[PDB]
Amino acid sequence: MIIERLVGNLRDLNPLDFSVDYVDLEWFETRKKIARFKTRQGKDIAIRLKDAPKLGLSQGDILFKEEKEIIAVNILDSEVIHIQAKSVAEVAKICYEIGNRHAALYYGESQFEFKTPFEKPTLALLEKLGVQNRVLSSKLDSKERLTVSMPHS
Amino acid sequence: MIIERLVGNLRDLNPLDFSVDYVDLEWFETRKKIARFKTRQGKDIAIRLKDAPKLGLSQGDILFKEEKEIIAVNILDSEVIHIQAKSVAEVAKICYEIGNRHAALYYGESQFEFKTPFEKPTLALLEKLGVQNRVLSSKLDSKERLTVSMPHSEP
Ligand SMILES: [Zn+2]
Repeated sequence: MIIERLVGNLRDLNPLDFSVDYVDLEWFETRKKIARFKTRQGKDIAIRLKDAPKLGLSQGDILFKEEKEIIAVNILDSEVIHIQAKSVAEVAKICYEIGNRHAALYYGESQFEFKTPFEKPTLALLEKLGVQNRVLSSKLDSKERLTVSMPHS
Repeated sequence: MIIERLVGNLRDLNPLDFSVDYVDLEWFETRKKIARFKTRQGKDIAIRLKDAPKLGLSQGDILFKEEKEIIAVNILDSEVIHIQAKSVAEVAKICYEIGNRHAALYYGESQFEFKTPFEKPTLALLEKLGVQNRVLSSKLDSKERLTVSMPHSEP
């Protein structure tokens, strides 16, 4: 197929009025800029993305749309620690710490909330900081990722 | 003289009523638990702290007090980038970025101000992120530090 740019995103429309086939990406695969995918319905579709979003493909991103037929990115659920801060200071401590670990971090709905992939040591760290948290199955959406602009590799 | 635990801190009494002699430390020396120092007046003072404060020694921490004589810690000024965030989201962004560089990071007076030692790569990153900052000669006091915990593996 060879898609070089997105068509838009399912958020723009009422999805039920369309028939939608998915490419299932794992949260860690969304920065893929050139790759072959077979869809959920078995269609082979190529990606040579000229200007990919810096952060990755997000839930809903439409790779192909013809008439009522859509092919959209879907992001698979993964085990996640949801973090709930109670102060600006604790927001800073968490983000600094998780930063020092090079672990992925995602904005939640509240600027005191975050999500990060479940790892026993991130869990242990949070417990040591006495930060309210819980483990659950959830979606890490590329548009909510915190950036790393000058990482030491 | 070998010091095993802090007596209090100068904030709790009136230093103007005492002879205070200081041990001068740079911000990056404040986490020593076992160390040898010379005070400003030339006195030798060794520390072996059974139970060091987790954040490091802070401005005014008292090593020794007897009669009207005190030996206290002084943290020297150093060149600091003061950062001024605009929102909690931006505080998260800054701390995570600085975290990934392993730069030291400290709270400022306001809950949206942070301080980080001056380093040119750190300055470039803040300019890249469009963050407000300026470079001042200023104190990084241990009790305001943000720290890094147990063991962290860096593939
Ligand atoms: Zn590192």
